[PDB]
Amino acid sequence: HMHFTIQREALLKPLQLVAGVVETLPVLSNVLLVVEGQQLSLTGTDLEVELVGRVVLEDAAEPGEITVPARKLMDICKSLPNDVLIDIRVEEQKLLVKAGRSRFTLSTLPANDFPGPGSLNFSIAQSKLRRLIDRTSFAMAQQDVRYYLNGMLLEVNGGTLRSVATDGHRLAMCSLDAQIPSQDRHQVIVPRKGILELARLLTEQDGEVGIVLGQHHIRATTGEFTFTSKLVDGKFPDYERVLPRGGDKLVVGDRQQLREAFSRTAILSNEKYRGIRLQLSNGLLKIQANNPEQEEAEEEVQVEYNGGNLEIGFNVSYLLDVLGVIGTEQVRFILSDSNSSALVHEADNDDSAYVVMPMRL
Amino acid sequence: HHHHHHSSGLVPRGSHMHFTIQREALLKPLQLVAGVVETLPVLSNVLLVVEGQQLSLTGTDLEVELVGRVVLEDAAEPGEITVPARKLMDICKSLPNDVLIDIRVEEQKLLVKAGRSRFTLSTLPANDFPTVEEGPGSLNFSIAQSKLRRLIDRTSFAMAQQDVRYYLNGMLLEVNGGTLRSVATDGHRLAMCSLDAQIPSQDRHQVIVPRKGILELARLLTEQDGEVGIVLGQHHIRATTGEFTFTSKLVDGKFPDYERVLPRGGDKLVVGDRQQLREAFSRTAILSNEKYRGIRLQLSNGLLKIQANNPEQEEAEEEVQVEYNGGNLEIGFNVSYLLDVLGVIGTEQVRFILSDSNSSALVHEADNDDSAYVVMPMR
Ligand code: NA
Repeated sequence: HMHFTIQREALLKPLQLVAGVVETLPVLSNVLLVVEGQQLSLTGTDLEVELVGRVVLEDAAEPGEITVPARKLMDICKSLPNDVLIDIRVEEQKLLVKAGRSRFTLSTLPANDFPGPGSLNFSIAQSKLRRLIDRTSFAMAQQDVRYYLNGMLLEVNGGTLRSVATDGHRLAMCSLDAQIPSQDRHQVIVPRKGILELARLLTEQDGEVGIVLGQHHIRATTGEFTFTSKLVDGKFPDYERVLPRGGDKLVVGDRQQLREAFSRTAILSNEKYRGIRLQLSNGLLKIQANNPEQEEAEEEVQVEYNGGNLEIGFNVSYLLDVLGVIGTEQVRFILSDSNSSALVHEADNDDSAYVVMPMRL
Repeated sequence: HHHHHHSSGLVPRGSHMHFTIQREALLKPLQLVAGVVETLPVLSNVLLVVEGQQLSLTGTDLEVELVGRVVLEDAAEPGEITVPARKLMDICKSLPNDVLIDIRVEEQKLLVKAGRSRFTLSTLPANDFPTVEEGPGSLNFSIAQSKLRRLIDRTSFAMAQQDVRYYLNGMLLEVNGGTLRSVATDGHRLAMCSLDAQIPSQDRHQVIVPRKGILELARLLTEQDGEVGIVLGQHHIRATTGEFTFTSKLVDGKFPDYERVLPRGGDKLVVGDRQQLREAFSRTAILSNEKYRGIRLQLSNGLLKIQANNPEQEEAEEEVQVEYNGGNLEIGFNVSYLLDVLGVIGTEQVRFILSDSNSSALVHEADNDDSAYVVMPMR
C-alpha cells in the first residue's frame, strides 16, 4: 500500500546519511522506510549505531513500512537527473521507483525484521561538539585489550563539557564551557566508530544539537536527524593522574615549521619504529632521524626557549597527530626529562591538552 | 709501449658531482622519473648525471627508461651517482617552496642541504646502473604531443590486462601511408584512432607498446603545443621532447589482423545524445548482474529502451529518444564496454552502426570516422 512522491535532492540528503551507517543478517544491509502522515523516516543501523533521517512530504502519501537495499536506493537516487520528482510505491514485496523516463524494481525485506530515560539533557552548538571530537579523536585506541579505550570519554563537570581520548601511549583532551546543570559528575564512553560518525554528522556551521545522555546510550538530535549510539560499558581511566605535572621547560615554536620539520626528518627514520630524536638547547630545537641504511636527516628549528639542555625521543606519528589539531600559529610544549611525557597546548589557551609518552633513545 | 687500464678499473673513480637547484626546477623531472621506479637495489635508485650545465635524472624498471633533463643556472661540478629515487623525491617535495637545494657527493653519500635542513642518503655508483642497448631505428618521425596523446587516450581503455595472449596487453601503433594509428583490444572489444601525420614512410610499420609503458607515455605528453620525436625500433620505441627521453621495450609478438574484425555490413544507424545515453546506461547498470554487467537494448522507431536484470529479480528500465528508423532490434551488451566507449566520445552526439543481434556494434563520434569502437554483443 505504501506510496509517496519526493524530489531527488529532498530524498538524497537523509538517504546518503543513513546509507553511510549501513554495512550476516540480510535486513541489516537495508534502509527502513516509514511513511506516517506527511512524514518519511529513513532508518539505518549496524547494531552499534542507529541513524534516523526525517523528511516532510509535500504531496499526498499512503502510509506503510518496508526495508530496501540502502546502497542500491542511494545509488539510484544519486544517479537520477537533478530536481526530478521520484514516485515510490510498494507492490507485492517489491519497491517500485519511477522518475522521468526511468523505472526501478527493488527487492524488499519486511519492516518487522528491522530492529531508556535520559540522566542528563542539554543543547550545544554543533560546531562546539564537533570541535571536542575533532580535537581529540586521533588519540583513541583501536582494538586494544583495554576495551574502554576504543572510544571517547564525554564528561560533564560544573558547566564544562570535556572530551578525552587515549591509547595508553598518548592522550588528547578538550574542554569547553557549556553551562549544563549537572550537580554530580557524569561520564559516558562513546565507541570509536560511533563518535567518528557523530563528528561527520555535525555540519551545521551555526546550528544546534540536542544531547541526551542515557545509561547505556547517547542520543544526538538536530531536527532532521536522530543519531543513537550504544555506550562502552566501562570506567574510563583516572586520566587526571596521567597528566604530567613536573614540567619545568616551556618551548614556544611555530606549529607549521615544527610539523614540516618532524615530517621531513621522519623520511630517514627507521620504517619499523618511526622514532625521531629532539635535542633542545637555548633558542634551538635540533630534530634528527636515522635508519638501518646509515641514512640521516637533521633539521634545526629556532624556538622560544631559555633553559638547560634536553635530549628526548618520540614516535614521530604521535607528534604529527598533535600538531595536526593545533589551531594557533604557535604551539607550546611543556617538557621535563628524557623519560617523562611532553604536555602540548595551543598558543593562547589551556582548553585543549595533549600528552605524548617519550621513546627510549 | 703498453699502458694501464681495460675499462679503467674494477672500481669506478669517486664522484665529486655538485650542483644547486631551486626546489621546483628539481621536482618537475624528479617526480616523473621517480614515478617509473618500482631485489636489485640499484633499480630503486635514480641516476643523477651532471655534464656541463645539464642535469639528467634517469629511472628504470627494466621495461621502460625515463630520462628527465634540467638546465642548471648556477656553477656545477660534473659527476654521476645513483641515490634512492622515492627518498630523494619525498625530501625535495617536503622542502619549503622556492628553496635553493644544494646537492653534493661526499665519499659514498649524497649530501642534500636546504636552509637549516640536512639529509645524508646512501648511494650506488653510476657504473652499477642498467644501460639500454637499443638496436637501430627502423623509422623516425616527429609529431605534435597533443596528437600522439589523443591516439593513446582515445583507445587505452580497450587494452587487455594480464591476458595469456601477451600481445594484447598493450597498444598497437601503426604507420600505414602517412597515417599514424593506435589500436587496442582485449579480444572482446576494440578501440582505434587514426591521424594523418604525414610520416616519411610508404610501408606498413607496426609496434606493440606494453600497457604500462604506453599509459606512462600518455601522462608525459603534457606540452599542449609541443612536439615529440619518435623512433620505432625492432625491439624498442623512443620518444624525445627536450625535457624528457622515454624508452620502452616492445611486446615481442604480432598484433591481430584487426582489419578482419571491423564490422562492415551495418544497415542500422542510431544517433543519440552521448551524455544522456551514458547516464541512462550507468543508471540501469545498478541493477545489472555484478559479473556479466549485461544490459538489454530494445530499439524501435525514434526510441531506445534499456533494460537490466540481476539474479535477485530486480529490474531497471529507461527509455531514451534517439534518431533511429531501423527495424525493431533487440541486442545485449556488457554495460561497462558501452560506458568505456561513451567516456572517450568528444562530440555531444554519438553514432552506433548495427546490423543484427549477434553482430558487433560499430561506434563513432558525431562528425568524423577518425575514432572507431567495436563492441561484441552478448547472447
Ligand atoms: Na547532451
